[PDB]
Amino acid sequence: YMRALDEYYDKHFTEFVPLRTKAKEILQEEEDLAEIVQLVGKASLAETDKITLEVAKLIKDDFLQQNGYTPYDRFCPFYKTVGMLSNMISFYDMARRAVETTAQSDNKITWSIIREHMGEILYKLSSMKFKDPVKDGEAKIKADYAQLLEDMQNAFRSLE
Amino acid sequence: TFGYVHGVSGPVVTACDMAGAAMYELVRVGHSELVGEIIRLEGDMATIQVYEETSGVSVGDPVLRTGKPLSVELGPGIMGAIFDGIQRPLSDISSQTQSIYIPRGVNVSALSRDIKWEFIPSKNLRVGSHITGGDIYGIVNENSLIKHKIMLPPRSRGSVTYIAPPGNYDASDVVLELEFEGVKEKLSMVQVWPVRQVRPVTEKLPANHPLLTGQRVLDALFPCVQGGTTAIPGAFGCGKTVISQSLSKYSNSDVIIYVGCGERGNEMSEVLRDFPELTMEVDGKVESIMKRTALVANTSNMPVAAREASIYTGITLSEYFRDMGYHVSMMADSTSRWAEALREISGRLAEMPADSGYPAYLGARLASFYERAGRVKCLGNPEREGSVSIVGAVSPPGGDFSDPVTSATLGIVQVFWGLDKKLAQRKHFPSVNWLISYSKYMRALDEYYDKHFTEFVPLRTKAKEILQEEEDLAEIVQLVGKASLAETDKITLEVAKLIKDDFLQQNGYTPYDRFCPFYKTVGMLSNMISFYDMARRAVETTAQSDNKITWSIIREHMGEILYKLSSMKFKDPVKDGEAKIKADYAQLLEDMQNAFRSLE
Amino acid sequence: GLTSEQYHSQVVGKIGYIARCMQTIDPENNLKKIREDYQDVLIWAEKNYRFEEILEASKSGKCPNDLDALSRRSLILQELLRLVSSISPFKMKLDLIESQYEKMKQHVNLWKSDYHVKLNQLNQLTDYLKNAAPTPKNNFLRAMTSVLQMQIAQYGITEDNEGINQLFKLGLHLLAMANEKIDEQYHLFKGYVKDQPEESPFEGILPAEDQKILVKTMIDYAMPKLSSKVLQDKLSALSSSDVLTKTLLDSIDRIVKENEKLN
Amino acid sequence: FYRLKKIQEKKKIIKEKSE
Amino acid sequence: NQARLKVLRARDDLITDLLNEAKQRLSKVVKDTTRYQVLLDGLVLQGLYQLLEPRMIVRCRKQDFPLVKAAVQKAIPMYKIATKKDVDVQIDLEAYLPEDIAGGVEIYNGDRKIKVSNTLESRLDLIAQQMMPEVRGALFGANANRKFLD
Amino acid sequence: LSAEVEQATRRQVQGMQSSQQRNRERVLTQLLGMVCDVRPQVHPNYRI
Amino acid sequence: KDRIEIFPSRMAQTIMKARLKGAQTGRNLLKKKSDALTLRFRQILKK
Amino acid sequence: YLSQPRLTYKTVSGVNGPLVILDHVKFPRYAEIVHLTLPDGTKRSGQVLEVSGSKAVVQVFEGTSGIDAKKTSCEFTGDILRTPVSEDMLGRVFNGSGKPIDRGPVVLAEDFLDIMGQPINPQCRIYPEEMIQTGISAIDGMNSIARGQKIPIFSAAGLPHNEIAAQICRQAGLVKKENFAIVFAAMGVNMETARFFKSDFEENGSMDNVCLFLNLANDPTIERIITPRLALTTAEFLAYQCEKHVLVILTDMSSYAEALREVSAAREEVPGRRGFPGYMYTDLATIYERAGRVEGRNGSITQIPILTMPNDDITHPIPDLTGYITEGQIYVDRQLHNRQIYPPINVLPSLSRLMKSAIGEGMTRKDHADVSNQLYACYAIGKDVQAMKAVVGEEALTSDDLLYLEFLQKFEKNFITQGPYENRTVYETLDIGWQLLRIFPKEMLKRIPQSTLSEFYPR
Repeated sequence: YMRALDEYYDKHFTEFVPLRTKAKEILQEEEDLAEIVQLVGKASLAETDKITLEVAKLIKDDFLQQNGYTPYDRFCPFYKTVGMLSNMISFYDMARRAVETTAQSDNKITWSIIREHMGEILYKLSSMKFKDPVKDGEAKIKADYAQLLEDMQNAFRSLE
Repeated sequence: TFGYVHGVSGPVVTACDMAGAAMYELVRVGHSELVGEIIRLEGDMATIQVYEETSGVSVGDPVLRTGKPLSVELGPGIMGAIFDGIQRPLSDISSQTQSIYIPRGVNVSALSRDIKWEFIPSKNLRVGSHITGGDIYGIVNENSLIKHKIMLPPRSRGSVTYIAPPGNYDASDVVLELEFEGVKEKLSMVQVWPVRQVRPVTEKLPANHPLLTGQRVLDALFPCVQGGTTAIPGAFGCGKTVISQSLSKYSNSDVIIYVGCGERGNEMSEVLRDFPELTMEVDGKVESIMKRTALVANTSNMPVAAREASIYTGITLSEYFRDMGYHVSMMADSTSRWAEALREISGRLAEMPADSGYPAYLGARLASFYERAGRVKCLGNPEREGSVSIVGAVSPPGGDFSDPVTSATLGIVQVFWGLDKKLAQRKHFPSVNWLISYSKYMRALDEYYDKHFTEFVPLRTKAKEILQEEEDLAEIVQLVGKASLAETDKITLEVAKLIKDDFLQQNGYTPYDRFCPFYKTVGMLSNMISFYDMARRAVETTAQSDNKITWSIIREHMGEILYKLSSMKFKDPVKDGEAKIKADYAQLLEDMQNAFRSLE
Repeated sequence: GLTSEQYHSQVVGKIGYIARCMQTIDPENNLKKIREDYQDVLIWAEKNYRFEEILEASKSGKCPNDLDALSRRSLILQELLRLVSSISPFKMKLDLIESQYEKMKQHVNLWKSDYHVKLNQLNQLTDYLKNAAPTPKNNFLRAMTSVLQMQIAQYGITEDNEGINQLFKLGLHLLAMANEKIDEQYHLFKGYVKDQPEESPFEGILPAEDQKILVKTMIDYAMPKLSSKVLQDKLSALSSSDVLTKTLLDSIDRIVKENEKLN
Repeated sequence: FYRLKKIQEKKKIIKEKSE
Repeated sequence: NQARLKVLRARDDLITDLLNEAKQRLSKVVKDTTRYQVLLDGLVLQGLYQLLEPRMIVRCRKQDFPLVKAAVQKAIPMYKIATKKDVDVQIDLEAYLPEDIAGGVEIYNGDRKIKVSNTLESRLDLIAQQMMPEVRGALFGANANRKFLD
Repeated sequence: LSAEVEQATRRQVQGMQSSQQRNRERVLTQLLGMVCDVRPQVHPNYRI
Repeated sequence: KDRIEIFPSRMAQTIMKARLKGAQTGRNLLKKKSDALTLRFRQILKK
Repeated sequence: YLSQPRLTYKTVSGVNGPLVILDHVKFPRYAEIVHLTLPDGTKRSGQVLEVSGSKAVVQVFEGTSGIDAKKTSCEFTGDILRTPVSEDMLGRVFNGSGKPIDRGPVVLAEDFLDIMGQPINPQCRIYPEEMIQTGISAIDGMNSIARGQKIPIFSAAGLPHNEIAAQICRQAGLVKKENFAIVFAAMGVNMETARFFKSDFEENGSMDNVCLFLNLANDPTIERIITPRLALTTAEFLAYQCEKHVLVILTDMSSYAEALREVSAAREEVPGRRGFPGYMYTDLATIYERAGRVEGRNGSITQIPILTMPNDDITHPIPDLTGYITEGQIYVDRQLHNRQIYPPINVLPSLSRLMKSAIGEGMTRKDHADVSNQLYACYAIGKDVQAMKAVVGEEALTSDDLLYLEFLQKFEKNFITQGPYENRTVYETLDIGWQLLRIFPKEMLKRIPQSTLSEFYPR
């Protein structure tokens, strides 16, 4: 039903379809990389592969993992879903941009540098799932996710 | 005479009023006369497996009772004919019906009864002369190539009461009459033989003569014998077409019978398009191989009984032309498809599924089919000797030789020419892998080689050992590289390459080595093994000296000799007669001896 | 192998076939040795036994019924009959026929013998010439094969005659040689003629008319290469010869060679 | 397959019994 | 697509008009007493031949009862001659066909569980549906693309 | 072009009507002639 | 021993086919690793 | 013509599953089409599955629910199922049994053809030769289809094999360096996908060529059995009589195999291999082999069966026998699908046996074969280099390995990845192939003869 739902998404959640496409691509890349990480080793991975693996862990553990017994995650509104996925994919794209652009350059950037610099950003992306629509209204959740995006952009601008 | 349809369900038609019907007999059901086989009897109720689609067959429809089981119709007109697995003359059905389909329940005679044949009776035969089954009582000039010898059927005998004078006769004309115990038999030029019954012969002699094909790899390393049994892998890029063409054009077989036995539509269309166009030079004239070839061609949508009986119709025609004194070469294009048809028939009959779904008798059927191949002292008075060489190909699933059909075929057959797609990609034609291939007729052909080609056997053994050594050294090359190889090992590798690229490899399109006479093949192998032996001798006998010889030294000194060895292929058997090619190879050997003597 | 009924039917048929072969090879009852050797099987053909009666005799064992021995003897007679028939126009002396019969009987295995192979080659040639249309290749083949048949009749196939071997080799090579290779055919025939010890290889063997056709064929191939009208008239005069001769071929060759030199 | 074939045979025999 | 379907609908309506005219013309053919008598004889005998039961009941329109009776009288002997089978043929005088039917008959067996409808409506429909290729070719011309008929 | 499609449809309908009118009489004559022509006959499989 | 001792079943057949493909992929990757190591090893030996 | 009246029977002896066993039938005909009226007037169709004595076991197309003895009538039409075929059924939507479902009129027959047809004579079939371009680069430039080939598509449940089928139907045509038609048969296709097919073909403007047969999942299964035969009878009429190159797309042959299994169980036959009929090979051959060029006729029938490989098992009887009967395969990959590549056609396991007959000078172009071979070789090397890079690391790779990785990425992004409505002429496909081959220098294109590189490599 994705093809039939394209019309609904491109009018109500215009930005969601590319986010879903990139999320599926990232998950498949992680599936392809885990076989190799476990068969041979983790040392030979490129920086972009590390971004893919760690963003896939982020998405799997804190976007595709939903405990339905909690007050905050019993039902996740689609605005919450699309906002969370937008933040995760924005982080993915921007981190890949950093590592690729600084490749073949003196001030090289690696996944370790990003993780060490902004452990707070990763923690906030992880806690994004805790927003409770009942008390954290739609406007509040959207504003918080926009603030997270702003913090991500600022921290990457400082890194760059 | 006539039964009636009492019930119909799928292809199974139950017919009443069939008291006298015989098991496995053939019947014509319906008003369109669909072919059917009696597979059961119960009182007057005969159960019939109808070959063709039974839609429209209604209760009360007449069932004509053919008084024979599935029997091929043997006689003049076989040569150049295209038959279904049931003996339906596709080339005549298409002409008479002017349609692209095979009409349901077509009843066209297998051999034309209107065409006239020039029949010359045996000069010795008269009125009262004693005649016996298998006796040739006349010859028909079917082609400029094949003289069709008209023979009495087996199980027939007596004293001749009328033998026709030489003249033009058709298959319906009575050409002979005989009497035995007062019973008078009138024999036309066409007989009929059950396909599933082995045609009798006075004796089944051992196979002791090669089935030459012209391909050096097949003729030399893995020889087949007239009356042999061979298997060929069936794949996309394997190159079975080279084997089929070589057997059809250049082999010493007097006759060729090609059995489709259930090929794809366009795959069979390719064969029907190509085989008529192939030509062979006989008596200096370029005749068509269809003057001596028959095609039992049927695609995968034909009646399953047609596909399953294709092998038997082909082998019965081949046995017929063996009994005439000829050497026939039957080629089942893929026995795997025949085995699938057999499994389908078993499933339709609801028989217990044996190993991996195949029937409980697949091995027995394959063995009994391949047992019909061989060289025989043909039945009949004129002392003859014929043979049937079955070259039936098989299709291993994904290259696995472990399925029931491939396993049974490899257990039964005595030769395996193991075509490989890997070598085809490497552009090594013919693509016989020359490592998985094998031939169990070497001990049978030892006598023939020792009589005509005394030196061939040691040459072949040495060539095979060279190739095995090269295969074993391929791993050592990986482990330690080429620089770590001894001089003897370098010689082995660089003569194994010579044999691979300049002896086994052969281009079927060139005018010079499209067909390689066995004398040429043995000459080339003799020169190659002579080079190998003298190089090895030089290396071994200079290992004790400080001026030790190396393969590099020999190559530098005798690049000319190596070039001549590579160019031995390019001798034309036609223009460069046997004498000239032999003399040139002897001169080459003289030059190698001179060069080695000077170097050593 | 064979059921008893069919085995004894084969025995009867083979006795009849041996009788027919004897009748065909020696209708005049001149091959006394052979007929004596085949007396035990020809006795059942001399008297008018019906198939049923002779079959009963074979079943009882009264008549020879060892189908392997009958096959061997029938083949010994059949190869001799083939030898006699392949040279049909050229009869063979009774002494020669009897000697070759003894040689065939002595042979261990006829179906692998050199005599059988030589007969197969001669039969190839005879069969081809039985229907081939008149052409230079076919005329050359007929001439060489007729000479070969004469040599076979006058010597026999049970020896290593160099003349017969040469004729076999050349005839088979010409037969296998392509139809259009006119030059190769003509030079093969010319080489054979030049290598025959006799000056007139085909004299008395072929009819005078076939001699004339053969010389006409040689002249036809010689003419188109000539340029001098005087030597062309000489060639035309030579074409009037009624017999082919080695010296006549040499004269034609010299005519064409002087024409070449004059060119 | 054996069980189903046996069941079919028994059904045929029962049908004959009823007929 | 709508235009293609509309022209096809127009063609189908023309065919339906032709078949309605055929119905209305058969309803006038029935009024020819001699021709309708011959037709009724044919239809009754045809139903008898299709059915082949020992006992038969012919159902027909009330106004057609005389003719049908005559037909039966003519069919009983011919049938006996053609099949060699003794036959009884009654005419249902208690339940006739609807008066608005064009004509024809309906032959039931003794127990009425097998019926053969030889009414002019059914016969015309059965003939026309098989004729449709010929009617198409004649009314709207043959297909220039169709080169082979087999 | 939509009006062109409509006009083409109308032209096709008129052509069909004319081609019908041309052969309608013979079509109907043949159809009714073969409807009236009965030819009663028993089933071919009937045997006595 | 000879067999993994998974009870015959279509699920078991699928699991074993997946395991065979995974083992073959791991073998090929380790063979490529060995090829790279051997190439560098022979380069260092020549050096 | 059948002039005799139809016989109607109230002698229903029994009802069992989908079967109505009637008794006292006059010379029952096997496979007869029979129209039965229920007690309440509902009309249904049926086919005489089996015949015995005076009995007749009628498999009803619809269910037997509501059918009863003593009141259900059953009129035997006296003839087997014959379909009305014409050229006007090109641009129409029919259900499984041939009844139009586009609100158009019933087919005004040009002929009445038996659906089972007859086997094309092997001696009359001709080698397919020229090419039918589907507009899809992944199969035009690497698995091209000859005029007369039978090349199935293999996929699993959930992959876009139906979307690829619709794309091929919308774009299929002759190379073009009005004699083409498409006969789309959909079997066991849920309502959503049937509506997708119908609306797509209607909207995209290709309906003038397409005859569409839709057998929904909840439509009778015997209708599913007779759907491919209707489609191929129409294809044979259009190709071998109207002389136009037909392309038959038979969707979800797995659903057809399921219907075949259901009918076999209805006949009370024992299951064969993996639960399917033993004669499934013959039935699939009967369907597929109604294809190919023929002697003396300018039309043809190409076939593209589509299969849902159950459990992604290539050894399953349906894909196995289809590969045994057909002449190629186009693999729809779950990995490419997950990576969001469309069409997710994997070109390594896919194959087209008769590609060589469908390419070359005068058919597609001089360089088609060489470009295809080089593209396949470079793609395989690129996959190998990805596997190597995964072990050695990006730095350890040589320049040629980087070139191969770049070609792999740009090949999956430009050649394979196409988009549903991107129709590429085979010349466009070859131009893209050359754009991708110009990543490497002339020397690494070892599978392209220099005669071709000197002409097409530059620019």
